[PDB]
Amino acid sequence: EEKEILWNEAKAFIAACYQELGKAAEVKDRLADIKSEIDLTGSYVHTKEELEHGAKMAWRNSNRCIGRLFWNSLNVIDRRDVRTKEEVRDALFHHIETATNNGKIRPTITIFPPEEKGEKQVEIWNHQLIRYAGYESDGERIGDPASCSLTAACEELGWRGERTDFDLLPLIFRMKGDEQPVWYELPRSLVIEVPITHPDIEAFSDLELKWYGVPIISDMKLEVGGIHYNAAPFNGWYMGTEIGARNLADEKRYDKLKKVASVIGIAADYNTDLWKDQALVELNKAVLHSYKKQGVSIVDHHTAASQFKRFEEQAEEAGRKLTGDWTWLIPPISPAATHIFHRSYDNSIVKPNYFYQDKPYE
Amino acid sequence: EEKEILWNEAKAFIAACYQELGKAAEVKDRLADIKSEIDLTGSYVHTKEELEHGAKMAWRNSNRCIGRLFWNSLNVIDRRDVRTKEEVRDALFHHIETATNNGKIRPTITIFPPEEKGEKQVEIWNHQLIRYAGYESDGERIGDPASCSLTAACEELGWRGERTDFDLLPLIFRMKGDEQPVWYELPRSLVIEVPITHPDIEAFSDLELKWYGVPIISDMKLEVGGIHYNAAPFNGWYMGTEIGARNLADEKRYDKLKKVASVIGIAADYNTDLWKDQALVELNKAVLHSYKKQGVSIVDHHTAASQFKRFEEQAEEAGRKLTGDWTWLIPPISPAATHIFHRSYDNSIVKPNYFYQDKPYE
Ligand code: HEM
Ligand code: HEM
Ligand SMILES: Cc1cc(N)nc(CCCCCO[C@H]2CNC[C@H]2Cc2cc(C)cc(N)n2)c1
Ligand SMILES: Cc1cc(N)nc(CCCCCO[C@H]2CNC[C@H]2Cc2cc(C)cc(N)n2)c1
Ligand SMILES: C[C@H](O)[C@H](O)[C@H]1CNc2nc(N)[nH]c(=O)c2N1
Ligand SMILES: C[C@H](O)[C@H](O)[C@H]1CNc2nc(N)[nH]c(=O)c2N1
Ligand SMILES: [Cl-]
Ligand SMILES: [Cl-]
Repeated sequence: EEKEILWNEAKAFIAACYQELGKAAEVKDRLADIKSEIDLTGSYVHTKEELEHGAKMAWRNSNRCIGRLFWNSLNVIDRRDVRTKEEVRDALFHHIETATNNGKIRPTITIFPPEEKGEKQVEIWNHQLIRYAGYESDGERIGDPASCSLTAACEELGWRGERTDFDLLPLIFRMKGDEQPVWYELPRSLVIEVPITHPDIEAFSDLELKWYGVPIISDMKLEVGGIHYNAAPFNGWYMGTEIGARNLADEKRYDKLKKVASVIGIAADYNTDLWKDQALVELNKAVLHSYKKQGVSIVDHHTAASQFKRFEEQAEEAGRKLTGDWTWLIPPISPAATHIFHRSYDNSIVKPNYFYQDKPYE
Repeated sequence: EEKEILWNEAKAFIAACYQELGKAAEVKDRLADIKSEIDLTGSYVHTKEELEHGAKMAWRNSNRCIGRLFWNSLNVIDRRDVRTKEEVRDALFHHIETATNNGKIRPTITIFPPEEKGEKQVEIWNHQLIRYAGYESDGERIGDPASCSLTAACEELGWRGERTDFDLLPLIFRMKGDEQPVWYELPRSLVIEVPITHPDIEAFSDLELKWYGVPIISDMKLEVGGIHYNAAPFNGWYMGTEIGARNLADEKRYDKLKKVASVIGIAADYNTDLWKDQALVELNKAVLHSYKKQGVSIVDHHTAASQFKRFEEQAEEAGRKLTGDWTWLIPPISPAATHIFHRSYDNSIVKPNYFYQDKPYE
């Protein structure tokens, strides 16, 4: 059934992909070659055109993503040729550099060799390529609590964090055949960070907040035509609310709202004063202002939602069904001020797509 | 099958209701009487205890409602005895007066005779007992656009609005047997309104905003044990966001955000300034402040969510499954700052409950 699962997905993908590429006539012949290769090898190999378009379709099908308007301009890097951990590291270093692009972020995905017998060739441990470490012991919380388990795993492997609130985690990944992953410190010259200041409130810098420039998801599986690319890190630029309303604001993350309240000079004593809402707004203004000032790409949730409306319109104009997860698409701030809040979305899974997979640690 | 639908719902309801009331032993006998009455009369009649508890269960089961902690203190008024339009009017007038309670709002439901053969005895046309009229003609929008169709229906029937932005709609309802509904102007001495001022910003009063004190939903059907109470208006007190983030803020309602932006002295030119978010917050602070100052009950979304958490805890402690609609339970402002945002809810329909029904007009 597994090989049958493969061939069925291949048939569906090649048909769709080639139709979109105006290569419909070449489907019959290509499917034959694939059919044979599966019979002989137990799998098949994507052409570079299929791989690139597959990765683009996969972004297009990501129900939780508000930024899908730009699916067709995804920059795809084909690293199916890597065999060594040095090559994997260098490819990850390169992805960070080219995606960052001096602040003018390029949505990029780097694609590593796919699973074979469900057997990974490269197993990435990071959730994102750039993220801050987290610590908890003896009442003291330091850094990003969402990073606590990975951080402790890294520190098993001989890495030691400086225990600032913003330690950059090393890259950590395991090669097929090795029992233990390896880790490499990120070159700081590769990592753009943005200090959070406020356009009007000078004391905001007293909070000494910052965030990294580029979110590069490295823990999802890209599935294209029955082929499982478990190692395929991808990035966009941030929507401000991800940083201001969640990473910095959540009680189980950096939990900064009371401190924000204090520096903007409002009491944090009464629910009816809406101090949390006010703090959220100013913190989010600060995030957008700070990124813009440093020349690092970012989008506000209003512009993003307007782009998403265009994505919806394009979909219908092209005759593609639109799928979406309403619960993730709405921004965590002023959701009812976007059109997304006022309609519904079909949450069906369409492939190609990006999927969660089990962590290799804890 | 219809009578069978009735008996099945009756069996389920009486069992559950009596179990909760510690009247389990009396189920067998009561179900017999009901079984007979259905055979003979084509329906059955609730005892006052069943009716009251049914209405309370129905609130408890309302998946979209954040304010369910107080389900068991619902004030139930039994008006199954009304036969005339004067009695219906007087009962509606009374509901407004006793629910308002000089600003100290009492969650109340008044229950009118139920449908018979699916035939209504009393057909209420209002969406809420107190609501503002809406007009649209020749480019000019006046009042609440959500009221446009009902307003035009009222004006067919000989009513004429003053065409301020806050005309109180008359009560409008039809009696079984009459071809046309009747309407009655609301006595203004019965209707508490709150002028919207801001605690810090004196110019906010220049907007000349107000809202009514008590939301009294009059267009839903209460269903209890297979009995359809189509006319059963109910009220709570407002959560501020309903007024500040929707009624006054929505583009398709009062659309006040630009005016709010101007009076609080911020530009409304750039998405990245988050002026809509800031305007939303100040408008919502104003709403809470204004209601509190006038001694009219209201709750902020933070306190409401804290109460809902207690509702969740009570449910589990009492062994009842909890049902909820995540998409309605999250507040439209700072949703991720409430616990609701961070969990999921089962959206199953449990009866008794309140249901939408078709409008009698347009
Ligand atoms: C170009 C800028 C982009 C923006 C502004 C953007 C925005 C977002 C946002 C706000 C989320 C919600 C995540 C959260 O709530 O934590 C999201 C989720 C997601 N985005 Fe995008 N995105 C972008 C590019 C991309 C790219 C390039 C891909 C992949 C090729 C992608 C795939 C996804 C996926 C798979 C999710 C769901 C992740 C999960 O379930 O954990 N997005 N996006
Ligand atoms: C005591 C104060 C109450 C508060 C603060 C409250 C709060 C809310 C809120 C915020 C909503 C969402 C409505 C919207 O988004 O427009 C809602 C919906 C609802 N509430 Fe409550 N509520 C209260 C009392 C009641 C009572 C007394 C009942 C009935 C006995 C009730 C039944 C419902 C129902 C049925 C809905 C959904 C209405 C619909 O689908 O249109 N609530 N409530
Ligand atoms: C590509 C991209 C662009 C952009 N602007 N923003 C993003 C954000 C990606 C969000 C992924 C992080 O999600 C975490 C934090 N909220 C829920 C949780 C979801 C999750 C769980 C697991 C097990 C893995 C995973 N990758 N993601 C990604
Ligand atoms: C009892 C109560 C207390 C409280 N604090 N708030 C409420 C608000 C009730 C909301 C009902 C109004 O809902 C309208 C506006 N948003 C969606 C729409 C839903 C709707 C549609 C229809 C056809 C009928 C109806 N009653 N409700 C009710
Ligand atoms: C139908 C569509 O999901 C719509 O935007 C919903 C979303 N959640 C909501 N939540 C509440 N409380 N009230 C509403 O009117 C709506 N509207
Ligand atoms: C799982 C639960 O619904 C949770 O609160 C969701 C809600 N919507 C979300 N939406 C976004 N964009 N990101 C998230 O992490 C979540 N979390
Ligand atoms: Cl992030
Ligand atoms: Cl309302």
